[PDB]
Amino acid sequence: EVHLQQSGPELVKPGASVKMSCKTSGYTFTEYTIHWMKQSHGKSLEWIGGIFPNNGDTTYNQKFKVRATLTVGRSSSTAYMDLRSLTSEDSAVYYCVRNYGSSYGYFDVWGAGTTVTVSSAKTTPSVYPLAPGSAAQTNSMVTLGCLVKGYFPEPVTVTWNSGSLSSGVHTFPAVLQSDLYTLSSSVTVPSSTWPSETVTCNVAHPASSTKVDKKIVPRDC
Amino acid sequence: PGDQICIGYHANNSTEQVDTIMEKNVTVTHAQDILEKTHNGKLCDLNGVPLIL
Ligand SMILES: *[C@@H]1O[C@H](CO)[C@@H](O[C@@H]2O[C@H](CO)[C@@H](O[C@@H]3O[C@H](CO)[C@@H](O)[C@H](O)[C@@H]3O)[C@H](O)[C@H]2NC(C)=O)[C@H](O)[C@H]1NC(C)=O
Repeated sequence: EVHLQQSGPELVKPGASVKMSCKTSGYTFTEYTIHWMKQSHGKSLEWIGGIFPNNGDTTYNQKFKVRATLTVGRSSSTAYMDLRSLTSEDSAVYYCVRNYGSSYGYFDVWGAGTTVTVSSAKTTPSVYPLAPGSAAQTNSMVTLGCLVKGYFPEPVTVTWNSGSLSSGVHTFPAVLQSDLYTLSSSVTVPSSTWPSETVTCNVAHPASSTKVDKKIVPRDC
Repeated sequence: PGDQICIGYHANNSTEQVDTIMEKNVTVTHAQDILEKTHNGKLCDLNGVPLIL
């Protein structure tokens, strides 16, 4: 396959430097130029640069010439990018992408995306189950929930029953509340299944090495 | 003693040689090579479009 596995989301103090990596696999590293793309959160794609592994020739955008540095580890079958002296500006997502042929080519295989967060803030969640009101029931289907509040930085992963429930589930985007992130999830099961069925909320926050589980217990009344 | 005019033809420091039916290696003042003998030793894209198996 043509998979591009890249580095994990990162946080950098303003003024510091990052080095996200992209590991190539499934094709011949040395036959295609690898490139980097920056996407300002939900806006527009910007081209950073390109590097051809086989001899290490680089091609940069005007904008990034200074702050960026593409490098390649041939034995490693790996492309690296380095961003030096960051600002709020650079807080966005970075894609390691394989472009097909040369100067006049299309980017066919796009990597996952290493997402960089530039803030002086410290690494910080708290999980709360959401059982419905003691005297109210939504008819054929019961909506259940999970609340993640006060954490930094993004992101977090929310699962229901370790992942086996993937149906009625909505995980809403996080929001900024007193300079911390907060989000919520909503699993929807048939009224008969609950409270008989074990509904557990599985939340993970890598940045703090935290993994938490919360079971939805009906309203003790 | 007297004014004169001469008819003559060009010559230069050229070493370029050329061949004919009756003679080989004829140094000549100007010649045009019409045979391309070099390539980039690589497989390349053709006018912005290959499938390499
Ligand atoms: C025009 O003159 C050129 C230069 O003399 C002729 O080319 C030369 O031909 C000689 C043979 O007469 C070549 O010698 C050969 O060299 C190889 C090298 O491995 C070696 O095995 C022997 O010494 C062999 O005789 C010489 O390399 C060659 N020079 C060049 C630069 O190609 C050419 O033959 C002449 N053209 C005509 C129509 O006579």
